[PDB]
Amino acid sequence: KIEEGKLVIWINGDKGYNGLAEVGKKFEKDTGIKVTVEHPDKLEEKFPQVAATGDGPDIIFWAHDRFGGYAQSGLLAEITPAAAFQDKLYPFTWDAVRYNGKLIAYPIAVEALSLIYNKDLLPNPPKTWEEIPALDKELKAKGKSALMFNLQEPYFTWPLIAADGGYAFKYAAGKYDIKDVGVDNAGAKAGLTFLVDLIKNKHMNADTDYSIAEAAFNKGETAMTINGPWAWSNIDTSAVNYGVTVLPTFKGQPSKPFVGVLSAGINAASPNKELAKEFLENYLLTDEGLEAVNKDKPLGAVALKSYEEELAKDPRIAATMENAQKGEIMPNIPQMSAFWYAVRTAVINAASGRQTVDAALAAAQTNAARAFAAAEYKKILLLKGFELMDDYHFTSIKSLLAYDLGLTTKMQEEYNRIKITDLMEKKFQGVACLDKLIELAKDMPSLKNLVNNLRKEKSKVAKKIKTQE
Ligand SMILES: OC[C@H]1O[C@H](O[C@H]2[C@H](O)[C@@H](O)[C@@H](O)O[C@@H]2CO)[C@H](O)[C@@H](O)[C@@H]1O
Repeated sequence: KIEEGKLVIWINGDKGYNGLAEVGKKFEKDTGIKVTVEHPDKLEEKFPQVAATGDGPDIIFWAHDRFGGYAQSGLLAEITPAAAFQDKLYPFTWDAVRYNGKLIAYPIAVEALSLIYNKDLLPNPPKTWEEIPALDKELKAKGKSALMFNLQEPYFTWPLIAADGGYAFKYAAGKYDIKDVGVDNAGAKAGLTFLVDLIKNKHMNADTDYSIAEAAFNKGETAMTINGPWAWSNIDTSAVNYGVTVLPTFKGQPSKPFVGVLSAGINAASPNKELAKEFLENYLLTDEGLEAVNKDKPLGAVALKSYEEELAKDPRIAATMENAQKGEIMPNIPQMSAFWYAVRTAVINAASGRQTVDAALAAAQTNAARAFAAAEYKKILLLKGFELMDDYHFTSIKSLLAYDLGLTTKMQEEYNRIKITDLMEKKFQGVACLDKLIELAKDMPSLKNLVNNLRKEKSKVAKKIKTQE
């Protein structure tokens, strides 16, 4: 149901989608192929849901960390550029889009967070995180604040969590150990404790989000923010004179941002794969194509060598790359989505006071390190739960799940057992989806045997996890 003879492109709303649309208009004039750029609200999650049914955009843009999961799910076409084209982009950017030996997207640009500071409020910005409480107290006396940044997305807190030792999945001997997670080690706990202490002491508010922090910095209300290159053009438009610099150190160690490569994947369901390749290789990944996007919202350090030679002269790009070199390339492994979910929960719960730092990170550690087992829990839920109950009992469960899963009346009537299994596991990660069905079915007498077996399947998996760990 993707239309043949047209290109639909999805890219996140913080990127230069109007510039990308200009590249699309040029393509349409040359080829007669309409190009429509959209930026739907929850892109990285709408795509895997609609693409799994054969729908969605021809081309999907996101940082490379989500792409290995998309590839494992059969959502992406293999990328096979000629050697001459491969030579046009930096090898480490191709590495970010290589998964299981094959290229699964075109790399576009390299993103890392930097410290952005107001040069008039703060000519000499702090070198350490530890200086920020005293700096905030100074600025509060002048009706200003020291620092505001998005606390709702763990991407922005990760550099501080990683500074003294936190890590996602351990990398050694050229491979990631998806069972060695570094979310609850001493360094991670120290970094998140520092952040939570900033909030407890009223140097930041737990509810600060992207929009609040951007407006506060761009209006001159806060002296510093933490953001990526896409944010610079809105600061240019503002009255604020800003610098982009190395992130503060923590316990004398650099902040370690997770480095993202904005990447463009081709939907395996697209009937326009040849046109998508033409657009990406010969329109976007040219000096003129990247310039059109970059002039809208800066891309960062682009993957195209010819254009990066120009951008590298910008001290904001030098600062981006200095922070990138102190950080780490994100894994692209399929477990990244579950890792980010677990860490998002931990940061939000610790910052808001719903959990201590220790308990929040302990749970995130467990959740991320058991993410490998998510497919097996889903299989148990589908094969030993839903497929073993008649339509009547399935409908009753759908009724009980409707509030939490957002099921309308039509959805309750039409959704099959596979769709419900998928929705449940997204809402109740891993083992929680199986616990949920047990909880709902425990008091239906005709499902007594079904529930008994679900409990044994649940223990059986926990045993295999306890054996393999
Ligand atoms: O916060 C978790 C989130 O982090 C990264 O998302 C970044 C993205 O890479 C940036 O380009 C920009 O859009 O900010 C996002 C954070 O809000 C990961 O790429 C993403 O998968 C993950 O969920």
